[PDB]
Amino acid sequence: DFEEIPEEY
Amino acid sequence: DCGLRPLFEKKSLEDKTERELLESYI
Amino acid sequence: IVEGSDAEIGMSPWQVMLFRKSPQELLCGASLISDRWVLTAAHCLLYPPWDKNFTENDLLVRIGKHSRTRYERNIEKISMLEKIYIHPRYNWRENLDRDIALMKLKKPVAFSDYIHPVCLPDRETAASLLQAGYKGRVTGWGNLKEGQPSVLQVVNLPIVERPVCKDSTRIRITDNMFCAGYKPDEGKRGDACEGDSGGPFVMKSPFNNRWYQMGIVSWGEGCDRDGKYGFYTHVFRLKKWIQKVIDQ
Ligand SMILES: CN(C)c1cccc2c(S(=O)(=O)N[C@@H](CCCNC(N)=[NH2+])C(=O)N3CCCC[C@@H]3CCC(=O)c3nccs3)cccc12
Ligand code: NA
Ligand code: NA
Repeated sequence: DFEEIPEEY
Repeated sequence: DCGLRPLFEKKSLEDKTERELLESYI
Repeated sequence: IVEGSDAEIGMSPWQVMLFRKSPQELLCGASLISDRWVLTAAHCLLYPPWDKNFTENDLLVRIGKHSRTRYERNIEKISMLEKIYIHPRYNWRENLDRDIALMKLKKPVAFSDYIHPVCLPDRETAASLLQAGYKGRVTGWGNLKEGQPSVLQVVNLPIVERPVCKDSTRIRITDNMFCAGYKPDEGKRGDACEGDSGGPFVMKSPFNNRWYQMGIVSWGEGCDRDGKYGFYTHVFRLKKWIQKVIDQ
């Protein structure tokens, strides 16, 4: 259950 | 600069188990 | 990591996380040896038998982490790969000999209290430290048992005599490998496990108080089995390939 990373990436 | 940690070697602090490594070396 | 313990903040600042873009998932460990280069195990990238072949576009490098699953805003830095290089003679068909790969970051990462490169051993450092009984350290977010930690795990293991390595398995072991782990008689456990592949096996020089990456988490028969040992890529032996690829 990974926390969402920035779209920027 | 490699291998010297900002929060430990650079401040002269030791991590909680690195002594265990050193003690095995000889 | 099996039978490890939670790392302290900044204890392993060259620890890298290989992270799949979609599905989102931890692919492997890795290590930061400069502001632009990442070292890992070739099998993290290429393993035909299981139908694995990741390309540059498939992944992200997450540096400066502690928590396995949280996006650590303002702490961690995420980078894109420019290029992956696998050893031309990595032997995936038989014993994972030469299990090593280099990854070039699209842009240099800035160092911080949580982000710092480990050193690559010299011939004399290798000579001196790579001896049976001496202890090294392995780090990673991998399974806790053959069991997903919330934070980076650490364990310290002793290097094992070549003959003991060879007699624990049917796999053909090469000079590009070393094994590490306690013996059944020993009264102490620990091992790398799945999700730990590609991480660093480090040692601290008693001469210059610097951390050196002696090994790369490579293969093992399960995790923490009695009489079995974790196998690691021998970094010093492949040091010329590394150099060659960074020079060229
Ligand atoms: C022929 N040769 C390459 C092998 C030797 C020994 C064990 C092998 C295993 S195994 O499944 O028992 N052990 C795993 C995990 C070991 C964990 N413990 C440790 N490192 N001490 C392994 O060694 N691997 C090395 C080769 C690729 C599979 C796997 C790594 C897990 C892995 O990369 C993942 N990728 C997809 C799903 S999980 C699987 C495949 C090949 C093995
Ligand atoms: Na054998
Ligand atoms: Na074992």
